[PDB]
Amino acid sequence: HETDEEFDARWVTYFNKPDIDAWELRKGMNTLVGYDLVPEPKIIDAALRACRRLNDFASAVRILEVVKDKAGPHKEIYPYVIQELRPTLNELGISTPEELGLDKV
Amino acid sequence: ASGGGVPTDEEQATGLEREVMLAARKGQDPYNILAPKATSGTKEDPNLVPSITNKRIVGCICEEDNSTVIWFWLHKGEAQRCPSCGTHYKLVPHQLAH
Amino acid sequence: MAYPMQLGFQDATSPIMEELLHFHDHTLMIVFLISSLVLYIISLMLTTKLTHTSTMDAQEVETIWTILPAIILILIALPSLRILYMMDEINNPSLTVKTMGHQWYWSYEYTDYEDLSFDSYMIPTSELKPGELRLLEVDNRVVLPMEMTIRMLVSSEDVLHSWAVPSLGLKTDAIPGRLNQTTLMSSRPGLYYGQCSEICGSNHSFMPIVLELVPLKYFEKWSASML
Amino acid sequence: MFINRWLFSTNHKDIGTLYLLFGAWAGMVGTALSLLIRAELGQPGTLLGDDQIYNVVVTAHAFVMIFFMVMPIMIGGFGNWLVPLMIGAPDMAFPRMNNMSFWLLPPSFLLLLASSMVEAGAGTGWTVYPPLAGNLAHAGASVDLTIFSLHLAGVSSILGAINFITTIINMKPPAMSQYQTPLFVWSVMITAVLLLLSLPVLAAGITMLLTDRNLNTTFFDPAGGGDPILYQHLFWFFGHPEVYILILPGFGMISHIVTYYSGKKEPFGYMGMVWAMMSIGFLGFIVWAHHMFTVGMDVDTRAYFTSATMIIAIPTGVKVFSWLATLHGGNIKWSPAMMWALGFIFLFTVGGLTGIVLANSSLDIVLHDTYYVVAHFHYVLSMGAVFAIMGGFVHWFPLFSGYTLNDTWAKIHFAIMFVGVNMTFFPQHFLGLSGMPRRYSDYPDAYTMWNTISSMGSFISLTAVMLMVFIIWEAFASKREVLTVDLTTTNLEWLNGCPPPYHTFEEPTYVNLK
Amino acid sequence: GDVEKGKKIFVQKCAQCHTVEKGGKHKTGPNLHGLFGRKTGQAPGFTYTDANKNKGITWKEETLMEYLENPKKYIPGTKMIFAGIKKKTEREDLIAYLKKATNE
Amino acid sequence: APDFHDKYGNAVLASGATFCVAVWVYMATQIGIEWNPSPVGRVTPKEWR
Amino acid sequence: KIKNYQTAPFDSRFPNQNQTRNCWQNYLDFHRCEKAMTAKGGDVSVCEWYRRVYKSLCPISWVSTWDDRRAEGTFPGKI
Amino acid sequence: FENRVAEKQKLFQEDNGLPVHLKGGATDNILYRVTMTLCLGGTLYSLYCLGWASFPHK
Amino acid sequence: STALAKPQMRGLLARRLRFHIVGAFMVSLGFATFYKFAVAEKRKKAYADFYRNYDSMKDFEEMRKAGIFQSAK
Amino acid sequence: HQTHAYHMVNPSPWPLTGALSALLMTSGLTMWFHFNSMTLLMIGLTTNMLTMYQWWRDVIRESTFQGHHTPAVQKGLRYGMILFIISEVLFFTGFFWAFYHSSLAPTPELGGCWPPTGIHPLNPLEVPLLNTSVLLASGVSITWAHHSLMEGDRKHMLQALFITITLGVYFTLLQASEYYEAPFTISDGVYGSTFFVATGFHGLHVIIGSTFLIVCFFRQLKFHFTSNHHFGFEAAAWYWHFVDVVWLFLYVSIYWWGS
Amino acid sequence: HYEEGPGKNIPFSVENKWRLLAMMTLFFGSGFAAPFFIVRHQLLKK
Amino acid sequence: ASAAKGDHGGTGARTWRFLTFGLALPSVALCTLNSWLHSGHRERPAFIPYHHLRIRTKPFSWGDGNHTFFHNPRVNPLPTGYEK
Amino acid sequence: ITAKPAKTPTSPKEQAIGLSVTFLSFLLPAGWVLYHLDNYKKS
Amino acid sequence: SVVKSEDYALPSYVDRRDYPLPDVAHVKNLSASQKALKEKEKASWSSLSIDEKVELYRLKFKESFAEMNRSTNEWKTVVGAAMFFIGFTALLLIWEKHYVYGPIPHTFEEEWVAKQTKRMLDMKVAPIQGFSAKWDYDKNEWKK
Ligand code: HEA
Ligand SMILES: CCCCC/C=C\C/C=C/C/C=C\C/C=C\CCCC(=O)O[C@H](COC(=O)CCCCCCCCCCCCCCCCC)COP(=O)(O)OCCN
Ligand SMILES: CCCCCCCCCCO[C@@H]1O[C@H](CO)[C@@H](O[C@H]2O[C@H](CO)[C@@H](O)[C@H](O)[C@H]2O)[C@H](O)[C@H]1O
Ligand code: CUA
Ligand SMILES: [O-][O-]
Ligand SMILES: [Cu+2]
Ligand SMILES: [Mg+2]
Ligand code: NA
Ligand code: NA
Ligand SMILES: [Zn+2]
Repeated sequence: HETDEEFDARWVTYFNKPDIDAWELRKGMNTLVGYDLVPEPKIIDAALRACRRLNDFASAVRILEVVKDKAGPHKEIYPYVIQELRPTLNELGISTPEELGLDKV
Repeated sequence: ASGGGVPTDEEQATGLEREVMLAARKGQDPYNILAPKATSGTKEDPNLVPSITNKRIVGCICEEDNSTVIWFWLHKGEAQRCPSCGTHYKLVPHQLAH
Repeated sequence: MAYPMQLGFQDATSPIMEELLHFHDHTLMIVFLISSLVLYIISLMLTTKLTHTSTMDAQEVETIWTILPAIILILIALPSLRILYMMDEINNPSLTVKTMGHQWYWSYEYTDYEDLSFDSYMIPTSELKPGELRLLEVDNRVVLPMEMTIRMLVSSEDVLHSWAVPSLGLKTDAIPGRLNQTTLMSSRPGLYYGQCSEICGSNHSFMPIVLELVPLKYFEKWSASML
Repeated sequence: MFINRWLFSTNHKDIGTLYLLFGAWAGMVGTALSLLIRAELGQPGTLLGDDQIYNVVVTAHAFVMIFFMVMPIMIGGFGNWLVPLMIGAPDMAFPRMNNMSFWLLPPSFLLLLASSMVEAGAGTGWTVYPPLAGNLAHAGASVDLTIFSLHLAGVSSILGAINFITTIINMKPPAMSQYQTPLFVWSVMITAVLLLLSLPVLAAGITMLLTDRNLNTTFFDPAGGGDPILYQHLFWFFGHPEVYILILPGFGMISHIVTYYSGKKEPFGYMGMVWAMMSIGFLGFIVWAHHMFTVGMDVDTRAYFTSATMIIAIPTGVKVFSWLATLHGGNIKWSPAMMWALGFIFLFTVGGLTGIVLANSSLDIVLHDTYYVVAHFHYVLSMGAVFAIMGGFVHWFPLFSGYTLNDTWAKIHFAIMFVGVNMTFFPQHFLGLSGMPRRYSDYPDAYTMWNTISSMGSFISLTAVMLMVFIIWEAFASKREVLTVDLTTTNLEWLNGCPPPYHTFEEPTYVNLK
Repeated sequence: GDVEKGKKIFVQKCAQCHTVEKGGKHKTGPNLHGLFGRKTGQAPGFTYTDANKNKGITWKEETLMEYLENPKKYIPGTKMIFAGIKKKTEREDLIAYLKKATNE
Repeated sequence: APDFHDKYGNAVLASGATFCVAVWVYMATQIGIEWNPSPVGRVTPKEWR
Repeated sequence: KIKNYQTAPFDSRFPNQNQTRNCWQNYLDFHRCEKAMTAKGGDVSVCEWYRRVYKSLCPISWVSTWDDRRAEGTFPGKI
Repeated sequence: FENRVAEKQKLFQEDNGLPVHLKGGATDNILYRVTMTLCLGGTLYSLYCLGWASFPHK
Repeated sequence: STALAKPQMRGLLARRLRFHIVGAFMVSLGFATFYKFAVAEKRKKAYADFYRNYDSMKDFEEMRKAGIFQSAK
Repeated sequence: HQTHAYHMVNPSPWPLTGALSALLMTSGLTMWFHFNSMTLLMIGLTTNMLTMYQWWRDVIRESTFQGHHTPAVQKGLRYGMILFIISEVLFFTGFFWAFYHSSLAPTPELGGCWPPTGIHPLNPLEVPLLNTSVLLASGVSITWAHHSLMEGDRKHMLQALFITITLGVYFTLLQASEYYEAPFTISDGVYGSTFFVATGFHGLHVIIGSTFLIVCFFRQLKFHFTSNHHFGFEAAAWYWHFVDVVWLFLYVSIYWWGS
Repeated sequence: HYEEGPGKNIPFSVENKWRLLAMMTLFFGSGFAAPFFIVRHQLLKK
Repeated sequence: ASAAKGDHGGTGARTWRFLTFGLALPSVALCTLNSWLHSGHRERPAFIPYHHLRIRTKPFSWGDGNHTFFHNPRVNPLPTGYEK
Repeated sequence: ITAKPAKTPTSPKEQAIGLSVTFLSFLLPAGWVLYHLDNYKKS
Repeated sequence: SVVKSEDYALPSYVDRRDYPLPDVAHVKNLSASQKALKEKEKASWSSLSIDEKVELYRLKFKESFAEMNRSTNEWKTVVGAAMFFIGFTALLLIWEKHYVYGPIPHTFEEEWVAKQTKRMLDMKVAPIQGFSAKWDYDKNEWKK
């Protein structure tokens, strides 16, 4: 077994690969949401930057949805993650699901 | 205490039994009687999956002794990857019509 | 006998039937513990949006759920087997009474001293006296002394029957060619009913057992009058 | 064309469809028989006649539900449809023998319906014990027709067992070990081994009954030195494995349903599930005399049978906890099939626990041959086996047919059935504790209230069964063709589309050894 | 013997296959009005075995005493299915009841 | 767009429960079913001998 | 002489629920005893205990069947 | 005896679309027809015997 | 305007299960005594109090006077 | 065109005819037992033979003539025959159970002894000893036939198989004769019951096994078997061995120990 | 060869939903009716 | 055991033939002689109408209903004794 | 599971027809026999 | 799309919480302005309007998380319909009482029950807990 830190570092490295392809982006995210955790902001940051290298705006918004979804009834987790991602969201021009009205049922 | 009169498979085997027999002698397995051995499964060294048609179902036992098999259609053309472990598979022509 | 809307066992009339009530209370408490634990755990599994869908390791939690059930099973088996052996122990009866199943009635033989025997047939509904019980009364009751250990021997002269009296904790199959033994001891005087408990054809539902438990001195007079 | 396809089949899918149709029709027959029973009991007094015609109905109810409904649907229907598809086999090992296992059942059922039409019927109980079933107390052809019906169903299932075992051992892809086959495959294989070993013994025992009835043998007749209790040994040596046979394929289906609708790729604790089913199949051979605790056996024998019977709770608990551990962390989809499977888990548990109460020979003296046993076995058969069948049917009906069910209707169907079966059998515990015997057409007055309530329950289950017919009709009437199915990576049976073509796996799957 | 004792024995053991009154229809077995002083197998329009037809004894107290003890011993081939009544005294009472009842 | 449940769900629930209750109360009480309830606290015992 | 007889005592040779053989053994013991006594000109009343035990335990129809069979020469047990 | 299996292999592999139970020639057809008539006639006779045995007429 | 604190983000399902599984036990054991104290213990006491001074002869004399027996008027 | 090695069987009528013959035989035993008539029964035995003939004929066409029995198909048939024999063993086990139950606890109706009063058992050292030596010798001669066949020797395979069949026939006539001479019958209580039903079912299985050997003998005369591929012959030898072992258990249990 | 696909892999036609209704009705309705008619057959016997 | 035997340096048919003719058939010939000596008609038992034998609870479905299928008049009495 | 639109949609009224017919096929024949019980019961 | 009949073998679209990035894009065939928008997507996302962003999201995915997770009113239909069918069952139970069942036995008449209850009490049926235990023999009434 590895530390939390080592798990997070491996995932950050995974998404930071410069030439990550779309298959790998999908596989990484669909794998990661199978775990009992909400991913650290530094992992989501690396995955959003991969979406940018892949010219895939829609998947960036979807990744933010799935973070909110992984937190279940712990409603304090997603506002904290968004806060921490703000500088990246601004740099990359990523609108949150809320800013797009995609949180309305 | 002995003489002959009993035909051999070589003389008398026919149909698919004979095709399996002749192919076994040449080290060939057109009717999928043996398990193929995996390659390293990389993009450069994909598992080669013979098919007589344009797609075939692959089962991937991603780690040895997994009881769960991951199944998917492999299509003709560029190598595809197991959705669980990422190992690469590529469809190749049957030969199989022999 | 059973009474309307009854939930559990007929009141015990013998110390062994008392033992069985407490043992059933002990077992049913366990059944309720396990069934409610399962229902609670199911609810728990189904009431959260949190997920974990990746592979889960099965070698730790599996010990508990193998070993805790084993322990529970011994906790049931120990008092269950105590009672089984209690019911089998040597007793020394003061009387032996035989019953033979027939299609569809019981005969009784009391042959320790005299050749006493008679038949015992269900009272048809149209002949019940006022206040008597439908399907349960008979013309000739099985009169027996109370507070005495009695050896009951059970057989059949035709098909299988089964001689039962729930109050006393008794049920002994009646098998032609075979002589099965059970022991009966009532703590109280009274009337105690049972019903044929092996499918025996057309009138299986209609060949009940009625014991009449009375002091030895009354049993004697009644026996003499039955000769 | 029609005759070649449907009477001369050598195809596992069409033969499985035949079994499903046969089992569905038999289920209607079983249901009608169950309503006639509960109508007779639904008020005090005699409705039909005496115990002869009443027990002809009770005996047929049981043979029909067991031999013509549950086994054909689970093993012939889901087994044939699913087992080859789940191991990527092109068909069963013996595709023409498979067709004979099917075609033996209509004639077996005809013999059963002949037994009830001639003389006064075989009012014997489904255990068929002599001397009641012998030639003096049941003179004439009924019981011999019943024996023959069991011989054909027996042959059908023995040859089906040989076919499934040989198919599951010999026809996997060559890299796939037995520890890579799905739990439903395991469950059918283990059921097959139980059939293979237990039905010939039943066959020997009912042949001895036939020869006692017609050739003047005396296996079971004390006058010639025979023993009625020898018949019960032979019967129950089959008859306990028989109840595991009725549930094991249900356990397999439940592991698939619970896994699928939890959004998991696999059941929790796969090797524990295989171990538990093998442990249950083995232990199910050494416990039969718990059906004979009042016959007059020695005390040490009763102590052994008590203890050996309870042990089966341990591997069964491992399966129930492993299903809960499968739900744990799932993305729960509340489909009708999942609702069947959740009801199965709780209700089978309740029925298995009252079986453990019955395992104690001391208490069983007072519960044997009373409604408490009837409550026990309907919780594990009319809820357990039946719920797993309905869950499997709703789950796989779009694979077999190519069409989807209306899920709202199917949920409505589950709710009605849930209420009916519980209203029917729950009160039967009170009736058994308080002494009401089995196989009675009438009861002392005190037992009225629970009999009344239980019969009302049976009518609610009838309404469910009628509704089920309508739901299948609506599906075929509307023709919503399946577009996408999820989780095909871990559910190979779906990967050839809905319905799959007549021939599948003409080119086998490719699986590396690695 | 005792007539009403014999009435009870007849109700419990025979009434289901026999009727006693002048009139009363044949059931599994023949009607019994006029039984005594008379030959066997003679009740109008009942199908006897040849054993019962051709038995050649006259029913009276004496011959009914032997027959009721063991019917198929006395009439081998009989179709009457009834084991028999062991007690002399119960046979006496059943006969005294049948003596009265089968004749008004 | 509202679905079938949106449009009719309240009415199916209200009417179904009303119907179910009325017909079961009616069947249980109005047509002579013998429930054989307990005599305890209800029956006055009477001389039978 | 040892009356006071309430019923047949517990017999450790037959300690189980099936008592068929207890009835049979006592029945044979009574008849063997009595034949041997008559043969050897002796008593017969020494056989009484066995008669009391079989009479207590044995169904009346068994006894009476076995009695008919001894008088017939078809009793299968050795006496 | 002479080994004539090659001739039979040729006959049973001939590409005429006949199922194996008819592939031997006209004799297969006759036997098949005899078997199917006895099974079907027999099953009808068994149904007749059922209806007969189902009522009493004595 | 003040940052949000970093919350717990890992093993949320496991934390939930560890909290509630205690309660599952307590409710099911929980019922614990209920059957035990409300049903079993009440039963033991009912039989002990019934028989503590029970008089089988007076019980029989009451039944005999009520006319219930065939053997005893 | 398939790229697996398994056999897709042509649609066939024999399963339905086999099923129907089972209806006719069973309803035929019913009519024979209760309605004094042998007609249904003889139709069913007729259709049952016709069905077996054409079914196994077709298996021969598929394998010898068409080449469908690849090693994977042949292995499946191995399993099928082993499982079928296992089910026949459990069938006999029921009769042995019946035999031991009755003989270990003889009832009073029997005289409380085994063999029952009035029963004079056969002498296990007379014809039963001979039957034993006949089936054992036939296990030796069938093994000779097997080795001759693997070594390619037509003539000695046929001589050895011929001897094996002759011994099975000899056993069958010895047994028929012992049945006629036996002073007890099937109606002689539970001794006659267990004795004739257990040895009678065994007799039937010897007739079946001998017929299978006769089929192998005729297929061998026609050169069907190669020195490496002859599964019909091995299935008939396994069945023959099963038949020999059941006799050994009968001979030890019923003739020797139960005499 | 045989027809393949939804509604073609079954021994009954689903071409017309009302014909289908009639067939299903006779199918399931005959199995459900049969035990009532047999009980009646037995009662009519005596 | 081994018996007294020997072989595994060669070819099987020849050995199994040696066993067939040198051991198996000689054994059958000895038991055949042994039977064709220690046989001859055992005298017929002597009739006792025992109730556990000659059971008739239903007539057999052949003959007059009272004869067993391999009935032998010399040694198989009917329920009423030996016949003809 | 997703599906294509119904090829031959079955409207509320057609469902009511299918439901009704199905219930009647079960209830009428049984209802007929159970209604006439006492007629047969005349031995 | 002339993808229809070999289609079951092709990768496909699913909306599921636990599979956020499906194997294919929801929209298969793009219009000209959607193709223009895919090309614009290769430049800075800050230059995209909100409407453009929602459009790119809808080319890729069919429903948002909030849509695919919404709760529904289905349980009302299912519970109310189950109650309707269970209420219909009571109609059948009425018809059966009216036309199948005859007379209940005479032993359920009020007078029989009053006398049978006394006789049960006189024999002390279940005098420990079950029945006569509930009778006060001193005051000659049911216990309160
Ligand atoms: C599906 C069919 C089925 C199944 C699976 C079972 C399973 C079991 N049954 Fe049952 N049974 C029948 C169907 C079946 N039964 C039928 C038809 C009859 C009557 C036959 C006739 O007379 O007609 C019958 C009769 C029968 C009898 C005879 C009673 C009598 O006639 O007097 C007994 C007695 O021991 C018995 C016991 C058991 C037990 C111990 C199990 C066990 O397998 C149950 C094990 C399961 C559990 C215990 C629940 C899950 C476990 C856990 C959650 C772990 C924790 C539990 C504990 C620590 C206790 N059954
Ligand atoms: C020569 C040795 C070879 C044995 C074959 C001989 C011919 C008869 C048929 C054999 C079938 C096998 C066993 C059936 C049971 C009974 C026959 C037992 C063997 C036998 O042939 O017993 C004879 C009596 O046979 C009788 O009743 C004969 C009555 C025949 C009635 C057949 C009953 C059919 C039984 C149904 C079988 C069902 C099979 C179940 C299938 C398994 C399902 C999975 C013995 O003759 P006996 O005069 O009584 O005594 C000799 C005194 N001199
Ligand atoms: C155990 C499960 C079965 C539950 C069945 C309960 C459902 C009842 C459905 C209706 O059945 C019908 O009822 C009618 C009466 O209501 C019957 O007509 C009968 O009664 C009519 C009026 O009294 C007469 O007009 C008819 O001629 C006479 O047959 C009719 O035959 C019968 O089909
Ligand atoms: Cu006697 Cu049931
Ligand atoms: O059977 O349990
Ligand atoms: Cu069991
Ligand atoms: Mg019983
Ligand atoms: Na009733
Ligand atoms: Na070989
Ligand atoms: Zn993989």
